[PDB]
Amino acid sequence: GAQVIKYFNINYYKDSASSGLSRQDFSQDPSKFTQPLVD
Amino acid sequence: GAQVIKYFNINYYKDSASSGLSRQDFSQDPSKFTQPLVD
Amino acid sequence: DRLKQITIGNSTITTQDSLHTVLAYGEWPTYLSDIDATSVDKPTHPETSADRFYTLDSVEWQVGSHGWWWKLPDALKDMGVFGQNMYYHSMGRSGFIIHTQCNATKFHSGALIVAVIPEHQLAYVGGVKVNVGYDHTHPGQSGHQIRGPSQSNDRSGGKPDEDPLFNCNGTLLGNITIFPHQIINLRTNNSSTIVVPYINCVPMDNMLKHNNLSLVIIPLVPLRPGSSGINSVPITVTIAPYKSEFSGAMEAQRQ
Amino acid sequence: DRLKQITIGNSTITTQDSLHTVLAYGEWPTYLSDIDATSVDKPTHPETSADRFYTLDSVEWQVGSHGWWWKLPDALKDMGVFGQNMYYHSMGRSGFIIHTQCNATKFHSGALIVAVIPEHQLAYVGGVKVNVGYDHTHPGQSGHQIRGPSQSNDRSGGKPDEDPLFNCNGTLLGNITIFPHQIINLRTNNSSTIVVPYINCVPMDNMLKHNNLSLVIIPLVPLRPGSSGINSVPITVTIAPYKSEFSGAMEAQRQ
Amino acid sequence: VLVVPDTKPSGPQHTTKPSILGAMEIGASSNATPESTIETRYVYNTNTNAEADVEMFLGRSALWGKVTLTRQYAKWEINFQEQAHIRKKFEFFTYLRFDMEVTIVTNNKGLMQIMFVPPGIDHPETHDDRKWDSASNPSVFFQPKSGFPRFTIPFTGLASAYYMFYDGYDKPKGSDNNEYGIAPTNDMGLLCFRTLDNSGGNDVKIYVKPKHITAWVPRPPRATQYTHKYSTNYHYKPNSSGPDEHVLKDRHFIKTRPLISSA
Amino acid sequence: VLVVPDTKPSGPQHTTKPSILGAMEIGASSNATPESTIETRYVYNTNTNAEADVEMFLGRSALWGKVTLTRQYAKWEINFQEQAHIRKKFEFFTYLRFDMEVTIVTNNKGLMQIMFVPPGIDHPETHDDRKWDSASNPSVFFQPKSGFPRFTIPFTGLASAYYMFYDGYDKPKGSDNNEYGIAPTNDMGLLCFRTLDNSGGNDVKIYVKPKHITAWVPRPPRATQYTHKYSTNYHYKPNSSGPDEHVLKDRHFIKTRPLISSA
Repeated sequence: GAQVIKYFNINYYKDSASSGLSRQDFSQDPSKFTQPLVD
Repeated sequence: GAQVIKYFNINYYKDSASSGLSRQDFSQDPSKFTQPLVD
Repeated sequence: DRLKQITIGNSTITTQDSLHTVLAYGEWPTYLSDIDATSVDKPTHPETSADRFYTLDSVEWQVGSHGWWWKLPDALKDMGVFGQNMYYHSMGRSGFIIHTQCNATKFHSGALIVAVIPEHQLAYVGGVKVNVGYDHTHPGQSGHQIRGPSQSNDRSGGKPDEDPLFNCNGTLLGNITIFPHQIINLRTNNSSTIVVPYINCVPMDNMLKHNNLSLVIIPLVPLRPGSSGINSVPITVTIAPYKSEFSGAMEAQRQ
Repeated sequence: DRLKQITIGNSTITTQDSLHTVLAYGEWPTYLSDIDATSVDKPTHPETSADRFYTLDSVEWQVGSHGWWWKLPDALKDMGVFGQNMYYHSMGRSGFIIHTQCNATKFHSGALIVAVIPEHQLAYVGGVKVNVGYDHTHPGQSGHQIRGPSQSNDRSGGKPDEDPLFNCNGTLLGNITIFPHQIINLRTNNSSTIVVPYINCVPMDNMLKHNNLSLVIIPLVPLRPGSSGINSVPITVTIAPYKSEFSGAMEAQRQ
Repeated sequence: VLVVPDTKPSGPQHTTKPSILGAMEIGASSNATPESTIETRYVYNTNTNAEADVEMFLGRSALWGKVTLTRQYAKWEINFQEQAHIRKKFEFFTYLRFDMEVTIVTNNKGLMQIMFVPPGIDHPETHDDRKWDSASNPSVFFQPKSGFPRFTIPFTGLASAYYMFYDGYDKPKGSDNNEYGIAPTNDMGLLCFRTLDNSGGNDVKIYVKPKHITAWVPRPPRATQYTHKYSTNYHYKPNSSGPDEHVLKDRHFIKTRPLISSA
Repeated sequence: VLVVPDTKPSGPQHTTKPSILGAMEIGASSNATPESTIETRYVYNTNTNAEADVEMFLGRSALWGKVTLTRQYAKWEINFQEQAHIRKKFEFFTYLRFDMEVTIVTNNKGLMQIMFVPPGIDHPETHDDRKWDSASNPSVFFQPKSGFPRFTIPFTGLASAYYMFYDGYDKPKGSDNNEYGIAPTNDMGLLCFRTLDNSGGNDVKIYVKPKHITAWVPRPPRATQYTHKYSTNYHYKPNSSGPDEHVLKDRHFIKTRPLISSA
């Protein structure tokens, strides 16, 4: 075990690489593309 | 079981020898070597 | 308005028929920070003497011309004190301001794709498994006139692929818009400006061995004279290094 | 103690038999301030890549050798990216850390005057009114072996004066102590260090046409072997530009 | 999870700033939505792109390699260059940083050893090779019946990402052995296989799942079948036999149509 | 975990106490870092040596021994002396205190018994030997298919550590049977193997993992291939056959080069 009307995110092998897919998603924006302009 | 945004260090066989690798590391210094001097 | 002025020290571009500037990935060139650094030595920043517009040789754009590419930093290796800093250092980084210039007339028709490809790894001109030679992927300021697809292209000497439809790498032109790009439509604008930061998974690398970017100008629609006797138009490319760094001073890697 | 270490970026001098460092005129090299400036363009500071120790060729010091001189910035014109910045700019300034190195043995005797002369204007080797040629006052890193006074010195080609007693300019050696100097006495020290600021009545000038300083090494007392078979000793000179500036970027003034 | 935006209502509009006009030349995509063009209704739209994010898109554990045990021995140099379908998906991007979990699907039986041989040293070249006895080379012993072996390799870069494409060389200008592309840029190790029994079949399938992926510089998807690995060469030489010698096929996926305007 | 220190900035320095001078004679290593020599920038350095600590370095479960079941029977005296690669890693140190977990990898099938025979008593010398019936000798029964047996042996010293090297003898001066080195200093027991079936192959591989290690007095790494176990003898006699009799090879890893200064 590693870390934590509930949920539990538990790492059995105690490595960050040994975890499954990373489902926690924040970063995004299309604008790096589709609008890559100064002004 | 033996002992204890979380973590759990659990010994299944209840022996200190039966545990896995010891990952808790404090003691160190190169100076026993590389500087083994009186003054 | 369509007017634009870009002053990178010692030199000034003035574009009176212009689009917005493409800022690649919404990212301006920065100096390598301390968080991202690898090598321990204090780098050199030449600033105004290296960072400035270097205009290359012009290329004649004609009926039937398939396109051109330049490799960066390669195209600048002989240019001013920027090119001197490439040979005397292990490593270097830089961003670039690429300004492409083609003007014709309101009687001319044509379109150019001006794109900047990170890590544009060419394909061998055909056949068996051969690395394209160092000599061919480093033409210098002259760049490479794309010739075209043929069974008769010489396969000797590890030559690169000549077919612009496949981007010389085996992927369709027309998807090249995923890279920083602008189109020069003679009806609309006579120029283009792309500000690319330093793109790499490495903080700095060898300026001579690795070509970070590639500037590719493809004639998307051919050049029609209209009623004029002008069947060809020049295309001038002008590059400004920006926020260029160099570290690992040594003997010049030149001969 | 007699130990000394001087680290100018990328390079380190270590002198274990040493005097104090001469700081010429009690003045460290600075960058040209805004109060004293003339030209309006932002100069370049290469810093660690130009400012660093450049060791020249060693000269063999022998019985009967009259001396040597080097001109600065001249001696560094081919050296690293410092010499590259001389050719690509109108103007430049710099201070120098000159480190002279001669070691023999406790059985050797000898003395060397190591002096730095601002505006050392040579004299023609003799006779009529002839400017000494550009070719002779710009030997590069090799400097000039002083030969000696003779009626037989070739007067052709605008050659400089060979007589070290008159400092080649017509003023007595032995008054050369009015300039920044140290003596290397083999009994005492094996090296010398002089930190000279930028000296001129002008904020910057052309690095190629004008030689600000001159480094002159005169064998004040000859080299005696004692009882050893060593009749010659090398003399190595190592120069670090410090706080060097360049402005007026242009085409290289080279050929 | 991020749902796609709702469709907002829009009525008739008389506007002196057209949103449907623009310039393809500027290098920007259109901002136009159906609210600019037609007259629309409010639609409450719960659809997600969650299955299109780079973690789900590249996270399915494709087959990277196949090897056959010859004399109860096999060897594989880890890479995605061999399989066209997974190689195309990685090459939508210039740079990838990922951990990989490696599952070994074998039809053999009895007992197998996998040795992961880190770069820079010599691997066992046969079964019974003394190099199969290793202190520090990580190995896996498994019995193919009752379970498939799986292990995770973290990200071994030398850089902050893997190069999918590399426009440089590993040696300077005048060197005649120059190698072009990503092959010098990193080596992920090799997997050695041996059987300690005879038993079942000889086939070893290596499935690899990228996880914890970070992708960087989108590229045009591969428009042509691959020819060689570590190349980008798309010109295919079908036969060495005869007069068709030196005839090359591009082998693209574009299909024609009889007429424009009649489709 | 402990990250390596950051590189601090350093400028030009004129100093009358050189940090780059010293004395190799004093017996101390250099304190010099790149901030003393060159002019440096601040680098934020997150690298760790975690994989170099003695727990990770010696903690990979190497193969200590191989035995073959002859008539469904095998015997092995526990030690690391037989395998050169793990023997070299333990011998970076003079003294080691570790527990060991013992994994048995066998290609046999059916049913096997391992008996751990503590020192000082007699082991079973064959299968069907009555000594395989034991009240207090710890044994392990396992079926090789579906799982590998593993057990931990704690630290059995007689001392506070194991001797990797021992400069003494077990008997006094005049005794003619004196034994030199670590062999008398401890005995870790022996493992007896038998099969209660016939079935599969005869090979038994003993993998041992040191855990909870404490290492003491670093030594020069072994510069020469081993010859005998419990020796340190590095002189190798390649052949007993003929005129090359009494010719010895050192078998070191030093390689020459054509020229100094030309490398």
